Amino acid sequence: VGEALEYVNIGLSHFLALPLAQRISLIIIIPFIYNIVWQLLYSLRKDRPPLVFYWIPWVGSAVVYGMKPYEFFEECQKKYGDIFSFVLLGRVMTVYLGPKGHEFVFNAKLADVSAEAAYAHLTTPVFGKGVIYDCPNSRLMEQKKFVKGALTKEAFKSYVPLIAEEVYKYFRDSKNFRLNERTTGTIDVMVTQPEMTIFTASRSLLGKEMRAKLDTDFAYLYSDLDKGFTPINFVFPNLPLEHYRKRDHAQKAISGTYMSLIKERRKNNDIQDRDLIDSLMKNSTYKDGVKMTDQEIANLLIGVLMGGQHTSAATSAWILLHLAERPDVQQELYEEQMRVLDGGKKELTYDLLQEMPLLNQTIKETLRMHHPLHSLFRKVMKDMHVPNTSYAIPAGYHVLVSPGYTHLRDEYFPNAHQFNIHRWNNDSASSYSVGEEVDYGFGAISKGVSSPYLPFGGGRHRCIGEHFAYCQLGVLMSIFIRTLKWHYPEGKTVPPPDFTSMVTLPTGPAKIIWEKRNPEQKIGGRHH
Ligand code: HEM
Ligand SMILES: O=c1c2cc(F)ccc2nc(-n2cncn2)n1-c1ccc(Cl)cc1Cl
Repeated sequence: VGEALEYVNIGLSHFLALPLAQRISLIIIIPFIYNIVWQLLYSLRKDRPPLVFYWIPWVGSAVVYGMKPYEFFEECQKKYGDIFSFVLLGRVMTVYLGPKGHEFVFNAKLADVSAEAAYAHLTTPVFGKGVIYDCPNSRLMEQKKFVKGALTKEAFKSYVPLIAEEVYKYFRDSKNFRLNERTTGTIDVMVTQPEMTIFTASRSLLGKEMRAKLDTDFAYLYSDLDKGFTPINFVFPNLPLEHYRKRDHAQKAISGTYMSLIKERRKNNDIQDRDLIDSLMKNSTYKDGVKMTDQEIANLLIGVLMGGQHTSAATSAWILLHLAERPDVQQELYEEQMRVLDGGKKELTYDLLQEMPLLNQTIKETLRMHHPLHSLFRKVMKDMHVPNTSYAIPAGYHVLVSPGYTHLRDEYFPNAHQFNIHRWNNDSASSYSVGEEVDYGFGAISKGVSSPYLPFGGGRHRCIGEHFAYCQLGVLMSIFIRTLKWHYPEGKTVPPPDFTSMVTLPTGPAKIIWEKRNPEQKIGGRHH
């Protein structure tokens, strides 16, 4: 054998003397083969959930996942059931589909999984520091407690006329509408809905100063910060290219603006309750006694607005697109508007919004068929055992939960692919805890997360903007419905979703034709 141990040696030297043709050829075929072999070996573990097969190492199933994630999920579900892992741009994602999925990931022990470990690389470049996913979970919990303290029923009662004012101003002044000079037109909902979202959100959460700056060049900074919030930040987070530093410019620029306004409200004492900025100023002292720096506060503002911008605008687009081919639902929604607002002689209020169940059902149903975030991740911190199986999810893996996939399942939603607001009759609540509650720092929320309809997640990371979004979407749709009818151009229909972005947007252009319900109606106020 010693004459073979000489030969491993010899053979080794001859490898180092291959032409660079075969050397490069080998540095690609050696890893390709080991990859394929490791998988076959992997499939013989019985404490591991089935791993989706793939050819290209590191990249894994990222193509099909990234492009059509629900269909990926469905085919995986058919060959392996509800638990399966797949590889994604260097990471291993264990997907648990269905309500026990929600349970296993949303109700995971703090010690078992990390949300900030998963998200901070995407969000921190964008929002700034010391906030959201750039702090310990405990801090997050109190930050949510803060924000949510400006998301009160009385807050909502002041925001509603402000939001309405913005919609009306938008109809009057935007080149997309100009209702005072045109009775009909075509809009890209993907153009209109983002401006409407930022305008209304800005004016209400950030106040009238901050809204006004959007009428200037300053608005482009929101657009710059916007582009840095993209999945590419997951694999290539900081690359010395130009989109990355207009991003960082904007983060600095916008944050500075808030601090400018923050500090000068304190150097006066223009501290009321008008907006979230007032609120966070009066209310951002942690339980251990620390106060949020002005910088942190501002970064928390950026985060809050960013999160409500994309989800809400997408939902707003989808509502318009689904209704554009359902003049019966527009008709139904309009009658409810007339009955609740007494033919329009009542002014819209947060209270009156709550008495529009069909309106809220449309929001509800849209959020069902078009959940904004098709995937939520965690990273596993301790080996997790999955009941009732032999599976251990080893630390360093990622768990992926996808309530939006469950939303589109016939098992839990009869005719799941049919837009039907009436599947929610006598049931228009944004959401409700259907049993016992629990509190993590920002208020009592559902303890069980087994509801097959989970648009806002659950557990410690559960959303806190649900009521803001229904408020915004409510006022928005109330006014669209009372002002306009709208339909598709010839042979157009509901676009299919673009899953590749951070949010599941419709595939643009998604155009609708509007026409005034009342051609001779003039929106008041003044423009130049
Ligand atoms: C249609 C609108 C929205 C939908 C469908 C939605 C959905 C969600 C979901 C699924 C989560 C949980 C994320 C996870 O567990 O990994 C979440 C979290 C959160 N959302 Fe929303 N959201 C919406 C709007 C908003 C708005 C308007 C705001 C703020 C004004 C907001 C702020 C937040 C915050 C602060 C969290 C906490 C995240 C954490 O603790 O990790 N969201 N949202
Ligand atoms: O970062 C994320 C986020 C990151 C992901 F990788 C996936 C989904 C996400 N979903 C949300 N949102 C949930 N509601 C609104 N946005 N946020 C997020 C969470 C909290 C805040 Cl303040 C802002 C954002 Cl964008």
